[PDB]
Amino acid sequence: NTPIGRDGKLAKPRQLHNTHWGLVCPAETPEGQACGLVKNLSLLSGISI
DNA sequence: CCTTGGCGGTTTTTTCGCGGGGGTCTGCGCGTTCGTGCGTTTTTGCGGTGCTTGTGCAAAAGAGCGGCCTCGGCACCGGG
Repeated sequence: NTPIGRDGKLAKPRQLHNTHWGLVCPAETPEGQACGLVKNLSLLSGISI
């Protein structure tokens, strides 16, 4: 989740960026208010410990 | 120093003695009944507590006020 909220929204945070390749799913995102702000990890991604 | 006990002599009189007479009352003994001890069983006044009680500690946009800027024009002051 990206905690940018609804107030002061902008299109740039919601967009699918080039650097998202391989780390988050390009297709899976909710509809409506949270579109683009909620992301799903790709199927081979990890988080450093 | 002056008096109030003491020591003596004498008289008073009842203490006390022996004797008597009487009756009271204390003690023995019998009969008993009721009074208290002894018992298993029980209570009121009180110690400790329950629970009822309550009071305390994030964009964008326009608008507005604000302070300041500038300026002109006036008025007090000057030259002459």
